[PDB]
Amino acid sequence: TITPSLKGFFIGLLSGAVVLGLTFAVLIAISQIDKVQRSL
Amino acid sequence: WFDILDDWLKRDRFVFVGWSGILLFPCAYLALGGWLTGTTFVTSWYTHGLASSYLEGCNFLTVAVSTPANSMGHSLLLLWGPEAQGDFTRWCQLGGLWTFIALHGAFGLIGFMLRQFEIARLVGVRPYNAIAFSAPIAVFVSVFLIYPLGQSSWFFAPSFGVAAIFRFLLFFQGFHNWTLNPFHMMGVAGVLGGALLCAIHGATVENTLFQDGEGASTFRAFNPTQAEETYSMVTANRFWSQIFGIAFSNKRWLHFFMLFVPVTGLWMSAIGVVGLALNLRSYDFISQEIRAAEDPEFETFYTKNLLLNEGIRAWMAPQDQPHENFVFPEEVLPRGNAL
Amino acid sequence: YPIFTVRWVAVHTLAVPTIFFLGAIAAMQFIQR
Amino acid sequence: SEGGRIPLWIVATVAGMGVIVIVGLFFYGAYAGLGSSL
Amino acid sequence: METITYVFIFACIIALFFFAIFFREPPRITK
Amino acid sequence: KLPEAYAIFDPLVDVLPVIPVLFLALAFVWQAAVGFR
Amino acid sequence: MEVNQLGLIATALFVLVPSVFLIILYVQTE
Amino acid sequence: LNSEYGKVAPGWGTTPLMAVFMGLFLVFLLIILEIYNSTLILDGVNVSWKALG
Amino acid sequence: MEPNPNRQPVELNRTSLYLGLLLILVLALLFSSYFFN
Amino acid sequence: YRVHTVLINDPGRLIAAHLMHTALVAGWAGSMALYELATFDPSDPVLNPMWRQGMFVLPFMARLGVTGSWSGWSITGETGIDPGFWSFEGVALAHIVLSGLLFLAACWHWVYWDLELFRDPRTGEPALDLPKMFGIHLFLAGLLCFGFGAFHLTGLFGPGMWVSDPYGLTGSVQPVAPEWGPDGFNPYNPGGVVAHHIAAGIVGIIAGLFHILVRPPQRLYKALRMGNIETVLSSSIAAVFFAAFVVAGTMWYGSATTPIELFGPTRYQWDSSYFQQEINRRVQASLASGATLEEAWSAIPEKLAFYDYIGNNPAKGGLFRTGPMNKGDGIAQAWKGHAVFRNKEGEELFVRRMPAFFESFPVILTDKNGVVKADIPFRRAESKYSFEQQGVTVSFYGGELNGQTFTDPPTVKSYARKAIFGEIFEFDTETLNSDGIFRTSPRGWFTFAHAVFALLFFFGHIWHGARTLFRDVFSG
Amino acid sequence: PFSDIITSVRYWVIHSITIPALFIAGWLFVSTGLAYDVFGTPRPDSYYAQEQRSIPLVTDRFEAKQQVETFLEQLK
Amino acid sequence: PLGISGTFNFMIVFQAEHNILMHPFHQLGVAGVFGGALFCAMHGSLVTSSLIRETTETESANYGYKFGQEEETYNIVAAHGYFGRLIFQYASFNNSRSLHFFLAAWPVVGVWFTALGISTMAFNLNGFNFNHSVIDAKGNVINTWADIINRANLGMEVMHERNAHNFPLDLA
Ligand code: CLA
Ligand code: CLA
Ligand code: CLA
Ligand code: CLA
Ligand code: CLA
Ligand code: CLA
Ligand SMILES: C=Cc1c(C)c2cc3nc(c4c5[nH]c(cc6nc(cc1[nH]2)C(C)=C6CC)c(C)c5C(=O)[C@@H]4C(=O)OC)[C@@H](CCC(=O)OC/C=C(\C)CCC[C@H](C)CCC[C@H](C)CCCC(C)C)[C@@H]3C
Ligand SMILES: CC1=C(/C=C/C(C)=C/C=C/C(C)=C/C=C/C=C(C)/C=C/C=C(C)/C=C/C2=C(C)CCCC2(C)C)C(C)(C)CCC1
Ligand SMILES: CC1=C(/C=C/C(C)=C/C=C/C(C)=C/C=C/C=C(C)/C=C/C=C(C)/C=C/C2=C(C)CCCC2(C)C)C(C)(C)CCC1
Ligand SMILES: CC1=C(/C=C/C(C)=C/C=C/C(C)=C/C=C/C=C(C)/C=C/C=C(C)/C=C/C2=C(C)CCCC2(C)C)C(C)(C)CCC1
Ligand SMILES: CCCCCCCCCCCCO[C@@H]1O[C@H](CO)[C@@H](O[C@H]2O[C@H](CO)[C@@H](O)[C@H](O)[C@H]2O)[C@H](O)[C@H]1O
Ligand code: OEC
Ligand SMILES: [Fe+3]
Repeated sequence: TITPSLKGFFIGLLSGAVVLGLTFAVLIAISQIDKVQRSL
Repeated sequence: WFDILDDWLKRDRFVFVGWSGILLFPCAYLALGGWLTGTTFVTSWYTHGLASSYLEGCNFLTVAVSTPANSMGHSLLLLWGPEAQGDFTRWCQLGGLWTFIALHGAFGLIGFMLRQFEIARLVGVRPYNAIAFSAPIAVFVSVFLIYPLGQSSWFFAPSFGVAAIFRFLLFFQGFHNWTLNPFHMMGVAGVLGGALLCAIHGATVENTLFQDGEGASTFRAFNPTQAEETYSMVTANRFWSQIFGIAFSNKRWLHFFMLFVPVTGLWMSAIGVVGLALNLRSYDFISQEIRAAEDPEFETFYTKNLLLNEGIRAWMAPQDQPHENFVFPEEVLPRGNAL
Repeated sequence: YPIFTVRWVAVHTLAVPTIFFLGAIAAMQFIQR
Repeated sequence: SEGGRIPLWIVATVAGMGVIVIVGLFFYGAYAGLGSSL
Repeated sequence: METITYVFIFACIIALFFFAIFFREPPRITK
Repeated sequence: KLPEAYAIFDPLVDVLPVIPVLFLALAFVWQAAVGFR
Repeated sequence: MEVNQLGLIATALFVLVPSVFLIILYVQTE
Repeated sequence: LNSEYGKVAPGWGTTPLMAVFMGLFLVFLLIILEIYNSTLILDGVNVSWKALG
Repeated sequence: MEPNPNRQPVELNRTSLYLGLLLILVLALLFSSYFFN
Repeated sequence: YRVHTVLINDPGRLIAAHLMHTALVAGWAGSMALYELATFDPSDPVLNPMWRQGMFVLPFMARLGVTGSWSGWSITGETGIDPGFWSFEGVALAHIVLSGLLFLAACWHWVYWDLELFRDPRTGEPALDLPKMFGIHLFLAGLLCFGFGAFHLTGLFGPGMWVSDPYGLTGSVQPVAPEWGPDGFNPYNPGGVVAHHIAAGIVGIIAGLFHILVRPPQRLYKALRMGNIETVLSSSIAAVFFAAFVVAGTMWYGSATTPIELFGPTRYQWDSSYFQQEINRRVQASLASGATLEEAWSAIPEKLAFYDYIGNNPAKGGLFRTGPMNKGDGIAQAWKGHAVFRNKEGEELFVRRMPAFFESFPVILTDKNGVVKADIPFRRAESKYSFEQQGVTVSFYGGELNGQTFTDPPTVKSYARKAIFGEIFEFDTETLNSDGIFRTSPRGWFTFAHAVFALLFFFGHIWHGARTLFRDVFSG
Repeated sequence: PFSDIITSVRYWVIHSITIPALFIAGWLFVSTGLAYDVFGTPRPDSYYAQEQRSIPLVTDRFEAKQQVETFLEQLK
Repeated sequence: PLGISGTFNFMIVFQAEHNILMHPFHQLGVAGVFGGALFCAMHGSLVTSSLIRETTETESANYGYKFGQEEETYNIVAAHGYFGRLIFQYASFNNSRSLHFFLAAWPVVGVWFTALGISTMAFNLNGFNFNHSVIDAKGNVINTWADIINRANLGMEVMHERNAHNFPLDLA
């Protein structure tokens, strides 16, 4: 049985996921596209 | 895919965004905007009774971001908080900003000491700076978290503004006589000692600089090989020794001692506050009070002060604390003759 | 040279809001009552 | 020294004076509200 | 007595002066 | 206001007395145009 | 006046222990 | 060589398993924290001394 | 008696003592009143 | 200066050191336990409970069911059948004996610090395989958690946990059963405690086994530089640091483990008029049932009214040496007296209470609607609401001690101020030469200590951490 | 920054039209009155309901929202 | 007064009589001081982090330098590199003159002003005081954070030097 604050708690997770997801996605991406100059 | 990010991310550019760079900037940015936003656009008289922003016309000094209402305790009312119910505008009316700023802002401080650790293992330097930084962070938590926790609610925590801070000061003087606390005294010691050092060190150097190092005789040069640097310890030594009487001459100590004084201080001060959080204070001298009541021809500055306080408390608590709703009849107020 | 996170974002993230406020504030100063 | 060079001591003066006009306002503005104080 | 104790700890802080300023360990360049 | 017939110039007279300060200002612009030395 | 006599013992030991302490170490040094 | 029980000598590690668990932790506390702080509200979950079964 | 995991040399110098005492007494001074009263 | 640095390299020698610190903590509980027993007051639990003496340890011994003393003295008051074979008295001997044993041993791993004995290992003499230590010590800890919650607490073995109702004092130790749903997930249903440890105990068992078997991937030695102790130190410091701030709030706010007759009341109950409320409902309820005001008050149990006196809310006290509550009020012996302040027309006046924030308050009387009727003027000249000009009267319909009526303005006034403190009591001031200034409960003291320490261990976490990961930097 | 775009004309060109576009965009943010309704920062018209000498306070932790509204309906 | 306690009194009475808190000269004062604190920690902190990592310093001993020591104690490139990477290049200081000059400039010119602050309020040119902001609507006075400052400044005025005033307004 959910009471309004249970949604919020869930929305929090979701909203956490959203910003957390985009953050990594984008960064993981920009790290590959502009690779690090190196020769060994 | 990992190490890469490590590098791309830790790539030495203009503004170093390290692993910690993720906490620091999102938080230290919002904590700034949070202030500046409300400062310029929000009113906090639904929650505090006063004028919060520029929108109502306060001067920079007056404007601030006021603390939530005492009726709410410590509920972190985030946008999706059962209380604000997602309605932004009200989430602001209620002060949901304070919490914003303190939380995000607490992590920005977390990020900034982290960023201070990163840079030391990339460059290969000592972590010391990152450690000196704990003092402020202590002061911060001590102040804005510990204290409000111990008391009735969020309301009593400093308010995010200029004047709103001065009012804090005074508040403390009246109900806590924080000035008598020994801890604030030591804190008061290091801060003034930090500035005393900063002067003598900076002036001694500048003034003991090597003669003729510049023909033109101005002083805007150096180089790496300038191993010896521009000044004398031997002369400073004797200078001090003969003027002040003492002078430990060992550069490495001088600088470290310069870490000890300021920082050592703020830790105390912060301790002192964890104490007040629990209305545990150094506001009284039993010995004196006792003889103060059995005898009316005896008075000391200790006493004269305790009088001012009650004046602070009586006059300032009914407008300053709207929730209890204090009603104080003219006569009742303490009052020196003719004023 | 190109546009980049550091140079680029940093500057406009801080620098753009400012003029929006300075603009809003400039408007305040003339309000009545 | 203006062979038609790209200016800087001008930029330095443009904004500098510009800022004075915004702040200047901020002072004027500080008059429109406290002024009805009583 | 609350007194002598604030005095006692006083005379030491001055005794420590003299002894610190006039009986300190030398700062020499023999190095 | 007691200037009578000159009435006309309150303006210029009003922003007048500040100039001594603005003298300091050019001084730095003078420097900017001369690369600071 | 009225003072808590335990202060004396407190304030005296504060003076001695850390002091004694350091006094022991400055002798081993030499 | 997967001889018997799961073997991974140094390997990138057992980070994902762990990472998954520190995750079920942070979610745990927040809940706790919110309930204790009365930011969460459940049936029969009264946070006053009065709660007596 | 025959173990070498330890670096067995403890030192405090003349100067370190002066600052050591200067702290304890001053420190004591301050607090004195509080313990007492 | 650095000296305890020497122990970093040797295990058997460092296990000695660690033994003595542990030997002193056992010998401290003795001093403390013993000291408390010689000082404690048995005479009356209702008006002079342990939290008023300023007893510190006693509370936790009670918490887990230690109530007897070899001399008969029990906190429940019912001693006709008390024979705890190992009570406080004996618990003292325990810790002291323990302190003793541990001590002697220390000496013999400090003198006998080599790895050449009757042992079976995994270790090369100049090393200690941490990730294995953890698993080993872990499993055996998780096993404990299990028992403590399963047997101890559930009555399987008798030392049930201590329980209490919302308000009063009807709490005695009784077995506690855990209800795993949510209702018992919060901090108040002891079921949350019992359930916890059982569950966490199991997880510890598992987690142990699987921390003993798998070994550090590459994060432990490569990232968290774990070849040396240093990290075990920083690692753990932050854990305790975390716990110290948990307990601290636990104490101050109150949880199932921070009951009432063990540590006293809370500031949250004072600002909440939590007591005044229950008290009121006991009067409108009984009053409506055919009793006279006099009768109703004389009904409501007194301990309940005591909890209402403000002197029982952690009020003031940075430095107040013995700080037991009693050198404040004095020894309380009184009544559940309600002072009813009526006017000349019979209207019932209501006095405003003093907020735990102020050190001093201005005696003021309000009407039932919020109106201002009486006050105690400072500037008597242009006074208008005096007590004499409006004639007030105090009439006590309270616990036995005072069921009468008063008129004089000097007398009447006195109570107004003593009213401001909530309920009114009488204290045996003379037995301890109380000065008459408020002091703080073990709660405030337990908190102020544990929060500062924790704050203080934050530096400890960050110092040793960085000093761990910058070996070479340390050397410069 | 040694003056990098600080000297070119494109920098002035793309901003000469950009910055005065926020300077204004903002100004209209205040003249239009979105601030007030988006932020809820009562205007001089709406502080006290004529002859309502009390200050809106907030009491219930859960009714903050319905409380606040109760205050806006009043002024109207 | 030449006592600890009275120092406090002088302070209190002082801002209740001249309202200093809101005076730039005491504001720069807090700037000068909180300045010196932040800098005396910064300098000595960095100077300590960028030391000559390899000079006779082991993990059991730590012994000093003496003028005879050429290269001095630390690698300034490491410090200038550190600080520069924490914020930005400009932010860091290139040479030792600008560093130590700053250390003696901030504090001194802060107190320069404060010491003036007092001297300026010695002849009654007290700090700011924004006592009223209104709602011309009805003229309803709205209290600005600064008024609750005047509410405290008030209580104290009333009782400073109790019973030594015979007339209504203090004039000195
Ligand atoms: C979890 C427990 C813990 C443990 C095992 C250690 C262990 C160690 N610490 Mg760490 N430390 C801790 C917590 C801990 N610390 C915390 C919480 C802090 C924050 C303050 C620190 C701060 C700290 C610093 C700043 C330093 C160490 C150092 C050291 C090493 C010191 C060896 C030495 O020379 O000691 C010598 C110790 C003493 C002579 C003891 C002095 C006793 C104290 C100061 C008196 C306290 C009195 C108090 C005010 C009230 C009165 C007391 C009453 C009983 C009368 C050792 C590895 C040192 C190091 O690594 O050096 C290279 C070092 O410099 N520690
Ligand atoms: C966990 C760390 C630890 C370790 C590695 C050791 C290791 C050792 N101990 Mg020590 N001990 C410890 C903790 C530890 N002890 C503690 C906390 C105490 C205080 C209770 C003692 C008390 C102690 C005593 C009194 C004696 C030893 C002895 C010994 C040596 C025994 C020979 C052997 O190989 O046994 C093989 C055993 C193991 C690998 C398992 C050790 C596991 C636990 C800690 C031991 C529990 C045993 C306990 C002492 C028995 C109580 C009696 C019981 C009837 C209630 C061995 C070097 C003997 C010695 O020669 O020292 C002078 C001895 O007489 N120990
Ligand atoms: C023989 C075993 C033994 C026993 C039965 C006791 C029993 C008792 N002790 Mg004693 N003690 C012991 C050994 C023992 N002690 C030792 C070796 C020492 C050190 C010398 C002490 C030091 C000591 C002190 C200083 C005090 C006591 C006190 C007490 C009483 C405490 C009641 C309480 O609520 O504790 C509560 C205990 C806790 C809250 C511990 C919680 C542990 C942390 C939070 C767990 C962290 C978990 C871990 C990291 C991870 C697990 C994960 C999981 C998944 C597996 C109780 C009678 C107190 C007293 O009143 O004295 C008379 C007291 O003040 N004891
Ligand atoms: C590490 C966590 C932990 C802790 C801190 C404690 C702490 C405590 N236990 Mg518990 N216990 C635990 C785990 C723990 N226990 C587990 C896992 C079990 C199941 C194996 C038990 C089983 C248990 C029993 C059976 C008893 C305790 C008791 C006690 C208290 C003893 C004080 C003391 O040390 O006296 C020093 C020594 C003694 C008191 C000797 C007790 C003698 C043995 C252990 C039991 C004999 C049983 C007998 C039928 C009981 C008569 C007593 C009567 C009051 C019912 C103390 C609060 C005792 C208590 O105070 O009773 C209410 C008690 O009788 N505990
Ligand atoms: C967990 C820690 C702890 C706690 C919370 C308590 C709590 C309490 N004790 Mg116990 N006590 C403890 C440890 C503790 N004690 C220890 C280890 C001992 C030694 C065995 C005692 C011995 C003891 C005795 C003998 C008595 C108490 C009493 C009391 C009660 C006193 C009320 C009070 O006013 O205290 C007052 C608190 C203070 C004065 C602390 C002031 C803070 C310090 C001194 C400041 C130090 C300054 C700073 C650190 C130095 C400068 C730093 C430098 C770096 C610049 C209280 C319940 C009394 C009692 O039982 O009541 C009947 C009592 O008579 N205690
Ligand atoms: C936690 C946040 C916080 C913040 C952000 C502030 C901020 C401020 N406080 Mg407040 N304060 C706080 C908490 C805070 N305070 C608390 C908890 C208390 C206790 C209740 C106080 C008590 C207090 C008092 C009593 C006073 C202030 C004052 C001030 C102002 C001081 C100006 C100053 O010189 O500072 C010191 C810092 C510096 C001098 C330097 C800051 C660094 C600058 C920004 C760097 C500029 C460098 C540039 C970017 C690069 C150049 C590169 C170079 C190489 C050329 C400032 C606006 C004072 C004031 O004047 O009020 C209006 C004042 O009197 N505060
Ligand atoms: C007036 C008080 C004071 C201020 C304003 C201040 C400020 C600063 N100190 C820094 C550093 C330091 N300060 C240090 C020691 C000290 N600093 C001291 C006192 C101060 N230090 C003292 C007394 C010491 C001695 C212990 C050290 C050792 C360092 C550094 O290493 C570091 C540096 O690099 O030096 C320049 C900078 C850290 C930036 C950051 O971490 O952002 C991250 C976080 C942000 C932006 C926000 C967190 C959220 C907080 C709660 C909100 C603040 C928002 C305000 C309320 C809004 C603006 C208000 C206006 C009135 C200004 C920052 C400029
Ligand atoms: C809230 C929010 C948000 C957003 C926002 C932000 C982030 C903002 C920011 C903002 C900002 C950031 C703003 C600003 C403004 C500013 C201004 C308005 C300024 C001004 C200035 C000036 C005027 C200056 C000057 C000067 C001079 C003249 C001299 C001396 C020095 C100085 C420098 C002081 C989001 C969506 C995320 C979400 C959550 C919420
Ligand atoms: C003829 C005439 C007259 C006269 C006039 C005069 C005498 C004038 C003057 C004027 C002036 C005298 C002016 C000035 C101006 C100035 C300015 C406008 C300036 C500016 C500047 C700037 C902008 C700068 C910059 C900078 C730099 C360089 C560096 C550092 C920083 C800064 C940014 C600050 C009269 C009226 C009687 C009338 C009749 C006619
Ligand atoms: C060997 C043995 C024995 C015996 C034993 C004994 C008799 C013991 C004792 C022990 C003891 C008798 C111990 C003690 C300890 C103590 C301690 C460990 C303490 C500590 C303290 C502290 C830590 C303090 C604190 C403080 C102060 C004083 C001031 C203010 C602040 C504070 C809080 C910091 C027997 C016959 C059974 C058998 C065989 C073996
Ligand atoms: C469907 C209904 C669900 C009920 C949800 C809970 C509603 C609140 C009930 C409070 C009943 C009071 O009893 C006690 O009150 C005090 C507040 O005075 C609480 O304390 C709580 O509020 C105070 C202030 O508002 C906060 O600072 C504190 O962090 C918080 O925990 C105690 O934890 C509670 O035990
Ligand atoms: Mn020392 O003081 Ca200058 O304020 Mn008014 O006058 Mn006398 O009363 Mn106080
Ligand atoms: Fe220097």
